[PDB]
Amino acid sequence: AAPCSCDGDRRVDCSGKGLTAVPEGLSAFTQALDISMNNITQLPEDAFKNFPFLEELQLAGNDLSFIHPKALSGLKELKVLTLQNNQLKTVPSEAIRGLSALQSLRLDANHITSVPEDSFEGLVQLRHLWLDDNSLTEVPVHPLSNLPTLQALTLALNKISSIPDFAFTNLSSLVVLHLHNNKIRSLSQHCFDGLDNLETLDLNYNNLGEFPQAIKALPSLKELGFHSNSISVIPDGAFDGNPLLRTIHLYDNPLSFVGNSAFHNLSDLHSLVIRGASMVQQFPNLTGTVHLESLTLTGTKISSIPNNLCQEQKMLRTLDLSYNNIRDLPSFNGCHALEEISLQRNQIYQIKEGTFQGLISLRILDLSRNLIHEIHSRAFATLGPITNLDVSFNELTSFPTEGLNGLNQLKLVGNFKLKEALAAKDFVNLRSLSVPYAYQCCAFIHCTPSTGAFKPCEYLLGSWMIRLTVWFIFLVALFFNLLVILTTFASCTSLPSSKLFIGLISVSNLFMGIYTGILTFLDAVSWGRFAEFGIWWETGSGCKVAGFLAVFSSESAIFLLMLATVERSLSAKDKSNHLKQFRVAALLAFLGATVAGCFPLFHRGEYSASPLCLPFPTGETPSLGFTVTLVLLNSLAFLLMAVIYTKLYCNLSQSSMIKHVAWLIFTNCIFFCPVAFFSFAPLITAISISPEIMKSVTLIFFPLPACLNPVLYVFFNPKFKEDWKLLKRRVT
Amino acid sequence: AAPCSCDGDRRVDCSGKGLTAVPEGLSAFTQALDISMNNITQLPEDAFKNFPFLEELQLAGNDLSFIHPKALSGLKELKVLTLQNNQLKTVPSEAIRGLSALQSLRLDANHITSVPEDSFEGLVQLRHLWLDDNSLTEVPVHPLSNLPTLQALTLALNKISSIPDFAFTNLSSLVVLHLHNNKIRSLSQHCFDGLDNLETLDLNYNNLGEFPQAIKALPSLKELGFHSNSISVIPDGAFDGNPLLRTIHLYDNPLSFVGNSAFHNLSDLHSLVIRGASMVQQFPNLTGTVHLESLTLTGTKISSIPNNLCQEQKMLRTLDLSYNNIRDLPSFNGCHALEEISLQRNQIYQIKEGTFQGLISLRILDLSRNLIHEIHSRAFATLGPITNLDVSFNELTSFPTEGLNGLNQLKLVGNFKLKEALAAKDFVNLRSLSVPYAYQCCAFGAFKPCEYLLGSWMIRLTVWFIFLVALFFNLLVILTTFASCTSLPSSKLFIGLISVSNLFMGIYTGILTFLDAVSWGRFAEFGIWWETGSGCKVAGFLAVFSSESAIFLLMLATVERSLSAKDKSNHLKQFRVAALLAFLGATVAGCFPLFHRGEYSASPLCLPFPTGETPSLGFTVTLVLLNSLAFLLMAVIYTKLYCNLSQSSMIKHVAWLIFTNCIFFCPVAFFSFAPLITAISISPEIMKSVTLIFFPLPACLNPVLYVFFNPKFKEDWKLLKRRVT
Amino acid sequence: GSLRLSCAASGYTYSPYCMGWFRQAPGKAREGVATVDLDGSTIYADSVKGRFTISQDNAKNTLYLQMNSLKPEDTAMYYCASRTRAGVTCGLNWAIFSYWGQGTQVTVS
Amino acid sequence: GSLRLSCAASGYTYSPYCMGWFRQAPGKAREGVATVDLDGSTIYADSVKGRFTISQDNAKNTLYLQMNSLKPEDTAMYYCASRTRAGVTCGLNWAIFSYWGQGTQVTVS
Amino acid sequence: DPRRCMRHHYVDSISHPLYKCSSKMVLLARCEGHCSQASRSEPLVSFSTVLKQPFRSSCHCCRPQTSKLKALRLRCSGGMRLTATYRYILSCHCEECN
Amino acid sequence: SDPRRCMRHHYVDSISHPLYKCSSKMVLLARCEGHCSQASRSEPLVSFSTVLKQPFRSSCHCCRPQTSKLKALRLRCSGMRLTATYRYILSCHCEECN
Repeated sequence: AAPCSCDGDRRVDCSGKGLTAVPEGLSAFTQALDISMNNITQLPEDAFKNFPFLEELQLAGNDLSFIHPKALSGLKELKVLTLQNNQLKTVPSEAIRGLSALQSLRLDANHITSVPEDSFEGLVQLRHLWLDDNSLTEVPVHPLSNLPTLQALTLALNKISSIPDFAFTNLSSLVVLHLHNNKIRSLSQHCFDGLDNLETLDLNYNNLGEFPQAIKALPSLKELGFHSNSISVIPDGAFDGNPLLRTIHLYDNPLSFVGNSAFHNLSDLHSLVIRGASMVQQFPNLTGTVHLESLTLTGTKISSIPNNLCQEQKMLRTLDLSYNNIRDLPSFNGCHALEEISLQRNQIYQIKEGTFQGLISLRILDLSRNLIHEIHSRAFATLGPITNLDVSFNELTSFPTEGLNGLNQLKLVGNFKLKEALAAKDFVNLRSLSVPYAYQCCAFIHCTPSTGAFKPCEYLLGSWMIRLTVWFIFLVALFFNLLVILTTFASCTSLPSSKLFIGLISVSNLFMGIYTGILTFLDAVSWGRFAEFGIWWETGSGCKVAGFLAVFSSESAIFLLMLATVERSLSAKDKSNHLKQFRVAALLAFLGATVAGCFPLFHRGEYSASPLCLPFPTGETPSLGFTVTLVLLNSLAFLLMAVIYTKLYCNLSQSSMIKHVAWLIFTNCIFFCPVAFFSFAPLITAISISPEIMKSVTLIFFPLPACLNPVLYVFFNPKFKEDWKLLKRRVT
Repeated sequence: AAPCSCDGDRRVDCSGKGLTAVPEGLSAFTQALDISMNNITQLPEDAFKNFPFLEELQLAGNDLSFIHPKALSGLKELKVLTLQNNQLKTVPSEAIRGLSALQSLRLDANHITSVPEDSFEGLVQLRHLWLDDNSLTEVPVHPLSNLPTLQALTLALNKISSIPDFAFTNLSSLVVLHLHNNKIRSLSQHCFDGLDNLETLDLNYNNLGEFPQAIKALPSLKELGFHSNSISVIPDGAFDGNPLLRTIHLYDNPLSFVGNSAFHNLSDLHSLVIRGASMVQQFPNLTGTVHLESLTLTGTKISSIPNNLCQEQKMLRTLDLSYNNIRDLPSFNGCHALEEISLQRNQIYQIKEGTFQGLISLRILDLSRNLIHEIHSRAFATLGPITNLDVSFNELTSFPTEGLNGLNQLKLVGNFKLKEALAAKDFVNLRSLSVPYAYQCCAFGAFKPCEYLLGSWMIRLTVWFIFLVALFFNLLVILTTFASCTSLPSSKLFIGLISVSNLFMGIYTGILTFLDAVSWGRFAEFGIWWETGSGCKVAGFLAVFSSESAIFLLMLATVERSLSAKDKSNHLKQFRVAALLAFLGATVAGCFPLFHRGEYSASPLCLPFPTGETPSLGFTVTLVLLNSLAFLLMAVIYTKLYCNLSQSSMIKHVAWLIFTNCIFFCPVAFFSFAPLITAISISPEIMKSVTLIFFPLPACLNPVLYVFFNPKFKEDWKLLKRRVT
Repeated sequence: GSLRLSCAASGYTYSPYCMGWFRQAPGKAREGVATVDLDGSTIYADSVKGRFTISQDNAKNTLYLQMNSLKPEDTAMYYCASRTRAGVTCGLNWAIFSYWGQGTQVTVS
Repeated sequence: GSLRLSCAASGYTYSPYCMGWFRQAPGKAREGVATVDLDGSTIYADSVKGRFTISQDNAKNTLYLQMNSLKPEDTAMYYCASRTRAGVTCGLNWAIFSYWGQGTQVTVS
Repeated sequence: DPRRCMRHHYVDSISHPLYKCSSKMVLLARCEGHCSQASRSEPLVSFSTVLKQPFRSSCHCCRPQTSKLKALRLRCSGGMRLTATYRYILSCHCEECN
Repeated sequence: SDPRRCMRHHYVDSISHPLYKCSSKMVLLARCEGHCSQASRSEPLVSFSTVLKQPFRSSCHCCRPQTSKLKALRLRCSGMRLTATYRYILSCHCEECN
């Protein structure tokens, strides 16, 4: 009849109805009542006279702050009583003493600060008690003394500081005890005395500075947890008095040294996780314990694994031994249940074929950051299914393929000196692979090092038009440079400054011509097979030599242009006639070019970035400093060149032959501008270029100045024909 | 260790292993043993000393013929013992008396003929006993007296003749009793005395001549069966002492009169089936019984159904009331559980709309062989789903369609006078229907198509052309012959008679063409109207008369030619008499199909020989035989002119006409005998077209063959032209 | 043949209720030959009606069965059987007898 | 105001173990005002340390609480509470007292 | 009557299997007892050649009749919180298992 | 042993079908019934997933046949006939219901 709901099986629910007092008019025969989420501030004297047959009473969240001592009188049959989330500042000592048949009492989530001495007296049948999320400052020893029949006590989230001796002496029937999230600092010697039936003990999030010696008085422990504490040592035989332990939580502590036989004779332990125990030297002497499923030791100084590991631990499934100083590996035969093996960041230096022999149910193997120097061919043959296998950052000259046809994810990152390549005919199921060197994945599954259009496995160039243009440019440049050099050298015993500069430029173009010829020959050799050659080029000195030659040719061309501009400026400003100075400048141009080339040689990994050997490959150059400085100097030289040439530009000496020189300088500057700007593309994200297109553009820009200059000189200088005719006398 | 099998739960099986003696070496702790299908002839004294803990022993089919009295000694724990299909000529009295704990004893399939008086003595714990398929001659009263704890006794397939008083007096705990397939003839008054706990009693296949009065002593009966007996009467209140009866089997007996209140106050009866109780007049006064699911009364003289039938029997599901003389029907409202209703072969004469109103779960309705004269339109509307509905062989002028859209199978066979047709727009779910009249299913062949009489354009055009030509030629020939002169020569008279006779066939063809034109695209509706109407019969009679007249004229011409070639008689009066008698013969032939019924109505064409064998086999065959035989006389007469091939003046045209007529007649005449000679088969449409074309040809041809081949035709035309001038 | 088929009861002497002679062909059933009860009433088989004769010496329990002019069908093994209590009618039924003898062989050629 | 907040115990006369005065603001919890035990030891609330004074006349069970110079915060309903048995320490805890009075109102304006 | 189908209150500790989280003590209920109706199994006689579940079966089991879905909030590392769900049984009854 | 325990009883009935008339027979169907000694239990299961599956773990033992035989009866009728088939039980054992 009340505004709240009802139930057929003698149950009444009135949660969240906003009641201020207990509901009236309900049936006298009521077995359960719920008044939880109403706003009731007090229970009067005669509150529950109309419900003599109550068995369950709920008042959680009522904002209850007063209980009359006679309010609960007459509820002799009451069995469950909940009062959490109210504002009871203290335990209701007088109110609840009449509940003879009470079995469950919830008082958590309150602001309890004091417990009267005579509290809980007369509660013979009490079996469960909540006191969590209160402001208690010490264990209520005497109030608990009146509860011999208690089965589950929890005192979490309080401000307990220390537990005195014989605190729970009379609670012989207790089987669950929670004490986490307290500020406990010290445990007395006999604090847990008489808790012979305790099965779970929780001590997480406390401030224990030393391991609790009291747990030696617990003979029936099954679960123990003391993580998030400040414990640093588990001296020896700490769990000697707990043969039945199954689960231990100790994985968040400043652990530094756990005893050699700390975990010893624990025949029912399941998981053993120790992290950061630096001072540990030997393997834990965990004899007797033969029921392990996970064994994790990290951050220690363990130098060896015992041979008897899983011939004893036949149930072992996960074995993590990362970090540490494991140098040798004992044969893992008998490890039939091993699913995951982790040995990363160790001193393992080889895997003989007898190491991983005999394992069937293996699933993941980790060997990263080790010093593995060699693996025998059949070392991986014996194992069954494999899904992961990491050998990243080791010294593997060779890597066998037999027995890894079932492999799924493979990681060899950083395995430099692993030159000889893999093949897809054995590795069939992979779709995850990352390899050292470069373009090892041209045969292959999503490959991490996929760099298509940069170092294709098919051929260096690929485009027929690009290859034909490169070959034609190389041949024309070679012929023109040879003819010009021969003519300049045979012209006379003495060469005018302009003639010397022209001869120097023609000689310098020879470097670029040779580089282009070498690139064309490599592409021809790599036609349809470039991939295999690729690494050979990158690892081999050929690519570095080609890149250095290209850089030197560019520097020599820049130096020759600068020398010509300086001579023109001196002529237009003065005459100096410093032939010795001109020779010195010509000689020092070679020194500057050599310095520029050695700049990429002092650094490592510069020329190997791409098969083209270009100083500015796709993406930002790791050697940002020198790479940017060279381009900046090359661009800035144009400012001086323009300042010098302005005198002739305003009148557009150029009277004899300067016309060809100016055109050559302009063409060289224009060709240099695109390639130079491409090096700064990574900084300016607004500009993006496709890999193949960028590669072709760079290749075409590089040869053009050498392809052009001889033609612009001979084809635009009548002095060329004059010298040819004069030197023809040597032929006759 | 024995050659036979074993079991984990202390059980041993050795069936069918061909053992001659009990197997040795078995475990002393054996709880069950099976030796059934071995060939053992005797059990020695010390047979079962090695199995003190036996609980189940099986020996069925061992061909066992001797048991030592000490053989079963020591088996105090035995509980189950089977000995069926052996050759134990008598019950083993001495052998089995030591089995204190015995609970089940099987002795059926033996040749037992005698039971010692002291048999079964000491079997305190016995609860089940088999004695079937034996040669017992009387109930073993005293041997059974020693079994107060028996719970199931069966004595079937024996030769029991009579049961004495107090036969089962001490078997107060018996709850099952089988006595079927015996030769029992009489039951004494108190034979079943003391069987206060009996629940099933079987008396099938016996020779009871009168209902057993002893069953009044059974207060806990639940199942009773006395079928295949010779019981003829259930006098009154026979089951008065059996309130708890549920199932009664009485459906194979010479039942003649069951009491009016024979089945009365039986509150738990389920099925009530009575067949052949002729003398029954009123409905069974089955008050109190309100748990019926099936009620079947057939072969009786019940003249009415009580109105309170299923307002009382709310659980009734099947109600069969076939045969009998039910004249009126009480409203079946309240029959919510009726799935099947059967009322075939009754005197029901109408179904007013309030009869079948209110039924929901109806599924099948049967009303065949009744005399239903009318059904109101909405009589079928109120019922829900319907799957079957038979109204075959009644006098239904009209049949409503409302409420039968869910109908599946429908049967109106023999509902003649049900002229107006159904339609597929209401009857949508039917795929099973048979209707009176003919071709009523053209809406849902090749003989009476619903589209048109002819259908083929070429056939219709040929028929129209032939009809017009024959009409014109016959009219011209008749006019010329009549105007030729006040006196006509014998040949001229015969020609005029033939031309007049052709008029009948011409008119028949014209009528058929007109009917086809009217029936173009709508023949179906007209079809019945033609068959029921006098039109089809008249057309058939006219065709038969025309054929007979043509045959008579040909015969007269042949007789005149034979007389001329053999003599001259010059019997002009005789010729006139023969011409007159030809019409009488044709009328007799036509009336032959008129005395019989259903002849002309067989097909819309009215042809005397439609598809299939003619029901009037005698006259139909006789007419064709006479028509064919006339050709023999015609050929015999004409042979005189044939040998010289009187024909000198004009006989050439007559001979050709006779030959053409004979040739046309031959195919149609032979088609009438096709049913007898199965070697010949003809398609329906093809046969119909062939018959239609053959019928008009002689009339289409003869006038042309006369005028076109007789210069006398032109001579007479020119002579009579003077009348025009 | 003047074949005396004697018997002897060694258990108890006072007149048993019924004593019979039976015969068995090889492998077939036991069918009766003769029976005699306490009063001296006698029964024989149909095939045995005239040829044999059952006698008795009650004071000594020596019970003879005399056979003469044996038919060739009379080859069998013969059993002497007895019964003590009176709760049955005397007859040639093998199922009523309580004590059975080891029998003997009579081969008529 | 010279406000004498008297009390009276009518059940039993012999000195109860502890008797206190408490107060309640409308709708909030019961917090103590003063307590006195059998020996005469006295406890007060911090807000009550000086203004009030708890007294007692043990022979008559008339237990007064004297208030003077009442603060405006002192508007509440005051309850006189008692306890009989000695199994607790005296203090301003509402959960130890066994008998509670109907209280009265003191509205300080 | 301990043999009757009743409800028994028992306390269990709930902790997330692997996350850094704080265990919580919860009160649960458990139907417990012996059904008064005997379990039974009868052979079935079938006149059709098809396959049938050969035995009729009756098996009364003390199982819950009413349930109330409830959930609890745990506190975990980094201040993240997660919710776990369970059903609180209020009454029990014998019912046909099949 | 305790009589209430599951034991194989023997009960005798008859078989017949109205579709085709026959002559019934006596058949000894074994029956299996009793009370399993172990108590019946049902507990809630705590889950951390968004939606629960199978809320209640349960265990309720009833005795059911372990071995049985496809016995066949020549039930002669009318003269046509049929071959009845039934699952003759031989043993009892408690077994988990689900």
